[PDB]
Amino acid sequence: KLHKEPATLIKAIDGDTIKLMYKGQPMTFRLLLVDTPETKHPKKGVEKYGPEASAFTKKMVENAKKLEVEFDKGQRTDKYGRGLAYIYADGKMVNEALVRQGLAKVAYVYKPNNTHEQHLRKSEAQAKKEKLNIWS
Repeated sequence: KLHKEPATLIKAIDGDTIKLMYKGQPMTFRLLLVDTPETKHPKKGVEKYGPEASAFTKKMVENAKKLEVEFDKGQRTDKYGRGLAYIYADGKMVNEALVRQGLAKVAYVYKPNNTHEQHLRKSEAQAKKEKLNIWS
């Protein structure tokens, strides 16, 4: 069973990356199971819907009363030292919110970190059907 722990925002970096204070330390978190268009791409730098995905994540986390992080059942850090988590703003999953608005695709999934994969894919299927943003 997954559980939520509190965290405090330090800074939103991108649509899918955030700096948070977690168990008293600054740490970078990457949102599990989602890919957002980048504003900080090695190669291309700024891609389409990049600034929109980024502003949507930032507003959601900046205006929340409570942020929580939920680790999955697999590895909790990627090879860059970023935490791999589902982030919740006032009880609403930010990973899902993005996918539901057509501002993120469901990523390539690495078992065992795939607990919310079906739920995310259902939201993605709805944003495609509605032709939102990325899907327009």
